[PDB]
Amino acid sequence: MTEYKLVVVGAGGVGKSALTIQLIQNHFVDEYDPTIEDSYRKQVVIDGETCLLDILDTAGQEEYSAMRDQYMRTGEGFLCVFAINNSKSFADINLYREQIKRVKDSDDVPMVLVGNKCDLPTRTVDTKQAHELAKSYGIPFIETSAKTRQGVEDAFYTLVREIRQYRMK
Amino acid sequence: VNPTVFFDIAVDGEPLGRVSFELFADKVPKTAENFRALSTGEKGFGYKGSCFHRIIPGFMCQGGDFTRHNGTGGKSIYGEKFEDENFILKHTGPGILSMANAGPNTNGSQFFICTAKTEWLDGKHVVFGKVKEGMNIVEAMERFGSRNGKTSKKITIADCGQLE
Ligand SMILES: CCn1c(-c2cc(N3CCN(C)CC3)cnc2[C@H](C)OC)c2c3cc(ccc31)-c1csc(n1)C[C@H](NC(=O)[C@H]1C[C@@H]1C)C(=O)N1CCC[C@H](N1)C(=O)OCC(C)(C)C2
Ligand SMILES: Nc1nc2c(ncn2[C@@H]2O[C@H](COP(=O)(O)OP(=O)(O)NP(=O)(O)O)[C@@H](O)[C@H]2O)c(=O)[nH]1
Ligand SMILES: [Mg+2]
Repeated sequence: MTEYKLVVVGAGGVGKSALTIQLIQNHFVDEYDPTIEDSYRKQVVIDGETCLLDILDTAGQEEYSAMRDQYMRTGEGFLCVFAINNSKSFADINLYREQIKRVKDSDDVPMVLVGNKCDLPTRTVDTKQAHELAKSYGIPFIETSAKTRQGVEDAFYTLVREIRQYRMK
Repeated sequence: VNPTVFFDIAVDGEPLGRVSFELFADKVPKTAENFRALSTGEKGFGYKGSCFHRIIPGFMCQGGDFTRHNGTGGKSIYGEKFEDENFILKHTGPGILSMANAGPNTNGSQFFICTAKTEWLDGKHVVFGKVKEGMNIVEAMERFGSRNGKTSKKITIADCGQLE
């Protein structure tokens, strides 16, 4: 069984852990439990083949931005998450992408842009703006809700497909 | 005169020992008083029976969530949260007692005890006390922590109160 190393990154409070826990445990709770660093495992059938996902849920806490290099070296693909009601979190995305590009010394890193909390009516980030950013990076963009599960499997499975393609190069 | 409180710490229900703290009521009276009252339980709720849910060897032991017991809860005697009183005192080394928070003006009941100097927390967490006796008990609690803070045994406040 092929084992994919996924890493979930993005600013504090955008829903990185809620997305991961929805995928792994099929569960959502509204409580705030800010992350130090957590790791999960899940096997899934993607495009008719069983995959094993190793998922690293990272801290958004802004004070430790210089502590990310080790996990960026280790990870194969990255879920870059912002929240659609937090414009600062969308601006932070480019900062994360530049950091991953530097550490891996590459422009071709498997990556998916995720706009989370789409269940909420108070949108401040235009969907077209995010699509355009993802197009400029050459990566997929998926809108998700960890609360309703919209797009959750699509985001993680899409990232697996991006890595699958990368591995065949 | 600054008040003194104690925790009797247990590991999986077995006594480990007593840690005592001086609370700096002269510099942070509102924050000191919250911790003092939660230690006696005199408002009908408080630290007794709660656990240290996050212990990271080399840095700190964190606890104080007596409402959800999962590291997400806690409340002050003033309401769920209260404001940062001041940042006069610094995280100068092992033994410092300081409030956990989720950003500016979000103090509740969660707190941490430093096991090293944590200077980058200065100006972001309110320091309000320090270990007086039993720092080696706090050092002993680090034996049950881990890199991400998950504990390997249940570390509890079996009893707490104020010393005369
Ligand atoms: C990069 C990895 N990382 C690290 C980190 C940092 C270093 N450095 C090495 C070089 N030096 C100079 C700088 C630091 C080394 N190794 C690691 C760890 C061991 O690598 C896994 C930390 C950390 C903190 C958070 C997220 C990721 C984090 C975080 C996420 S929420 C938070 N902090 C603040 C936390 N709020 C809460 O709980 C809210 C829910 C309640 C109400 C809070 O009030 N307190 C009290 C103070 C301590 C803090 N918890 C905490 O646990 O700090 C852990 C610590 C290890 C001290 C710092
Ligand atoms: N309405 C709504 N709330 C969400 C969604 N995802 C997360 N939340 C809420 O947003 C808050 C933060 O979620 P969390 O997953 O902890 O964010 P995080 O990115 O892991 N934060 P950190 O970087 O500190 O670990 C919680 O209150 C959570 O319930 C979502 O899709 N919709
Ligand atoms: Mg998280």
